[PDB]
Amino acid sequence: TFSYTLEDHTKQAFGIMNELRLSQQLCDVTLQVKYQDAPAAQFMAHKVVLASSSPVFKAMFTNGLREQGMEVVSIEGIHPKVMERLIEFAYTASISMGEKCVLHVMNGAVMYQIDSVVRACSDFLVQQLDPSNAIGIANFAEQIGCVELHQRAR
Amino acid sequence: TFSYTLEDHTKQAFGIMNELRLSQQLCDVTLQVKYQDAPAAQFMAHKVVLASSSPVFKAMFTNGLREQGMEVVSIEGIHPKVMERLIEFAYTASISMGEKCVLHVMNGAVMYQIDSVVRACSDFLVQQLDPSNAIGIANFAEQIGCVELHQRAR
Amino acid sequence: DEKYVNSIWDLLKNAIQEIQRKNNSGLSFEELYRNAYTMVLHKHGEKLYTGLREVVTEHLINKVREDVLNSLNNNFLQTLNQAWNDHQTAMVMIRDILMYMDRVYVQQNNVENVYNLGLIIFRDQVVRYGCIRDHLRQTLLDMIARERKGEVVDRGAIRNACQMLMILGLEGRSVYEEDFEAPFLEMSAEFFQMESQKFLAENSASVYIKKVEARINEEIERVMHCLDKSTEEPIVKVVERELISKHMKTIVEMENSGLVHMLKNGKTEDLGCMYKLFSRVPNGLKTMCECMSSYLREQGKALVSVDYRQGLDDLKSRFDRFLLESFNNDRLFKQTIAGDFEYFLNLN
Amino acid sequence: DEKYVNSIWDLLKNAIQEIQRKNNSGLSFEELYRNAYTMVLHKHGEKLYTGLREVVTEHLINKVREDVLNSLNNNFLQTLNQAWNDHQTAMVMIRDILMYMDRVYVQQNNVENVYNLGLIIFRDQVVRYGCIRDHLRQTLLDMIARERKGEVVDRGAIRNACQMLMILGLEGRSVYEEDFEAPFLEMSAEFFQMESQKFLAENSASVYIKKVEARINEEIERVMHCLDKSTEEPIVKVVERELISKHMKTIVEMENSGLVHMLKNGKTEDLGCMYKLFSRVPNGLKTMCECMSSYLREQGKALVSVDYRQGLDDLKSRFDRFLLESFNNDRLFKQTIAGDFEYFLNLN
Repeated sequence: TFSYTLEDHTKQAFGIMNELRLSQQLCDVTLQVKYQDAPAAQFMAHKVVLASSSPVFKAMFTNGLREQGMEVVSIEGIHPKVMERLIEFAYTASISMGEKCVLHVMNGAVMYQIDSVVRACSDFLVQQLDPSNAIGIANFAEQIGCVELHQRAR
Repeated sequence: TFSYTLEDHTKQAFGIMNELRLSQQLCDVTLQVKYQDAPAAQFMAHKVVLASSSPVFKAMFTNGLREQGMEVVSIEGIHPKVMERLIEFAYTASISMGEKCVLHVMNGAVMYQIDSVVRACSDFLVQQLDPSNAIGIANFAEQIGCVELHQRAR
Repeated sequence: DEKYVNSIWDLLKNAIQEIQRKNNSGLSFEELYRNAYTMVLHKHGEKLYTGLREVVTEHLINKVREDVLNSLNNNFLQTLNQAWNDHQTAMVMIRDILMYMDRVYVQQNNVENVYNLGLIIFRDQVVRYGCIRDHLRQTLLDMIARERKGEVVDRGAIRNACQMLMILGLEGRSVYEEDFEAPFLEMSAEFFQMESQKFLAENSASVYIKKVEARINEEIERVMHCLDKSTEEPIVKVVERELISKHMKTIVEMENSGLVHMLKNGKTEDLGCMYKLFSRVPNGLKTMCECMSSYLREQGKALVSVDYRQGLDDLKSRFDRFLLESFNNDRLFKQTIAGDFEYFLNLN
Repeated sequence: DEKYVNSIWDLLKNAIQEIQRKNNSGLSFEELYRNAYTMVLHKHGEKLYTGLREVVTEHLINKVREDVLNSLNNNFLQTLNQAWNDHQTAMVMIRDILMYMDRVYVQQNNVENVYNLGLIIFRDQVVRYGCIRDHLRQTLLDMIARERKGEVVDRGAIRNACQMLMILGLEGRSVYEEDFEAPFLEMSAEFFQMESQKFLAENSASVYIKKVEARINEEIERVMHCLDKSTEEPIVKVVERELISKHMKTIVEMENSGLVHMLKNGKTEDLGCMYKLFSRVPNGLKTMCECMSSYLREQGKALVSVDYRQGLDDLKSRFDRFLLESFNNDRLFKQTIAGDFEYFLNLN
């Protein structure tokens, strides 16, 4: 006849899980992010939390293809800088971005689809507008894929 | 120079993960809860979320003992009714309890240590007090372990 | 450069065909997703979408349609259902690889997403080809007709086939309504019609009513185990129309078995079962009342034309008993009984 | 029943010893935790706690103490540090098995938890046994003394040993302060003392000051790589006390090299380095001022007893230059220079 809820718990549990990762313990996956300029990186992490975070990951390890039980598989998207900042989000609900790399960070969110952490850049950039730098901005919005600022582009 | 947070995310992510369990997919553990009267039960689940939830689980699969990589190991605590209601909490932050089994449910939270879901029974029971049934209540509080209602026992 | 786009497409076309061949085990998800992502990113979503429709259509016409057509006279439903599960399984992996197109391009160009496109090609090229359309309609209807006649049929094959017609309706029942529901209700109305002619031809009114309840229940249990829940109401109305509505005055006035007779022998339950059945249809209770008014008025004028008062109190008490115990103290029945009493008590 | 409690304890005692033997691989966590849970649940936490202290003490005295005592003259720190890591590793698993006692019983009876008890038994029975206590103190101090003399030493063995003394302080530094910091500061004060006698005996005041800065920096870098951050302040004060405080008047008045001499040849930087060093200690700047007052007043009376005015402006400008460029426009120095000028300018 009862039924309870604890709002402090998804947060708390999520902390405990980060700590479980950062001890590089209990992980079921390891990612060799490798891109042209930068040297290859290995990130130990939990399959299940990655899927919680991104749909491109949910499907990666999913009923899908040869990433069924790999324990170790590559990613060749962007600098592993952004896969780190991203995983930081996927385990902490928070992401520290920079006045410079936010392009690469956002394009990251875009490629593996983290529409939350993408819309947070959508609203990240509105702040320090430049009529000087507006040009490249709109270039991103149309190139990016989501014409979501391309309209809001004044 | 920025830094964002998304409070809706631990919740949302946690839903996606439940759904990943209930599809009996991506799981790294399987529990054969087995107790005297009841027939043995198998629960597929994620090691990492169980540890997020309970410290007795964090340590179970931990650097500790032979539960290092088992994929399948028993538990002989209470009826798997309560391990189900409990796992429901561990994946949803919510637990539907009954006017009857709440003893077994709470003793569950007690044994694997879920002090949140234990204090929620601590305050569960204060509601339907009986000066008739108060006796057995205090018997629980002293037997239980935590003399946390034993004092509040009027 | 466009030639590498052709190479991306060759990788995707080969991959899709390997998935259609169920050889997805050994395909790198990341490379197929990333390449599809790059194609859409450089605004080649239109080229990618056309290719997808071509490969999926090509696959379902040259292979799936023939496989289904070859099972027409030998375990048809098993193979068709097999083709449907294989289609759904392949399309999930295919929809995953083109997820980026699915979130940017299909949104911009008001076109159906990868999964719905897969359903449309399957619906139009397989389920509704023609020879297949007619054979699935005959089969499902033939099964319901055998079961109604007392035969035992595979209810699961029907549930899987009807569910398929529902999904192919694209969050609608258009496919299920046109291909299955409409002919099902037609042939059912005819079956219940010949059934009513026989039941009216032999059985008493009470037995007829019990057999109508039994038929109603039989069709509901059939809907719960074979058909779609949304078909419950239409089938019952057809059962209600053919067995009750079209014979309302016939049933109540059935010679030596009807309503007036039940009224004469105080068969309380039989009148209550009649009420329960006739309250389902419009003008059902109106017919029961017109029949009752004729009987109650006929009884009252003959009674008015210590024993006389006990006879009138037993007649009033009898019909008050009938009203509470059988007619559920119906507003219509209470007004009718009262109005009739107000007619014959005022006459002299 | 109590005899099965003895069986639970036998299972736990055997398990603990297998963990101490590092044979934890093959121990069912659940059964040891559940049994320990059941023991505490029936209020036998006192019996379980006593047993734990007995087995842990028994293990560290009969095996660990002897192993450490046997390495006294052959790679002592490596084995002691090895015993400490093995102790911490075993105690984690041991603290996990008795988690239920750790949350109910130790809370009720104001006793140290399983992990702290493990630290206490290790601290008292090993680190502070006696022969071990003295040998670890001599070794660490011997290493710092060799390094200060120019030898190269294993800084990591010191960092691991000092960290251990810190932890055994039980979220305090009592163990580290008594066993290490106190004797370290003692022997350091003596080393810096003999060092000052030599430096004062040969080198100029400028060279002495540069060597004091170099010694201060050398000890800080040593604290960052070997000792505990909380030792930074005490060691610098000892360096400051033995090299500066105790020789304040000696340094400024060093014949043909001191403050007045730097003032005579306008060695601006040398005076600034002296200020930087003397501002660290109490009464440092007071000594510099008393020395300066004596020189500035002596210069001013001889000057007052176009060339006379340019001589006085160059002397005022010279000391204003000294105040801004060397004395950081110090409040004390500005008041002193002004007060001295107010004395000799008022005399005649």
